[PDB]
Amino acid sequence: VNFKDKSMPTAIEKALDFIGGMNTSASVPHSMDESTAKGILKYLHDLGVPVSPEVVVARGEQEGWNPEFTKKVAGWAEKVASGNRILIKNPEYFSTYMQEQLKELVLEH
Repeated sequence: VNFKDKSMPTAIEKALDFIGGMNTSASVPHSMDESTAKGILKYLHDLGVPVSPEVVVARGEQEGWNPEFTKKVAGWAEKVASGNRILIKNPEYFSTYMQEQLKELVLEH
């Protein structure tokens, strides 16, 4: 009994949560959240959902991200939407839990 009729699991917006992170104070020096973000982003692309760089900048302005980070992500989304591929600096950091989390929200959608 949730009472809320139906509702909708915000899968895509929870992906933004991973992109924004739990520490939004970062710009030039990003650690794992550069390549892991790419991993998640390319997973969406693999599912057939190529994100537009616009939605990154737009949501970045809304949630208050750092421009340098947003522009980098926009460059990734650029290539992602264009159908290109990017290099991951640390492939081990793409953990299964994050993937199956998004996957589960899309599944129940």
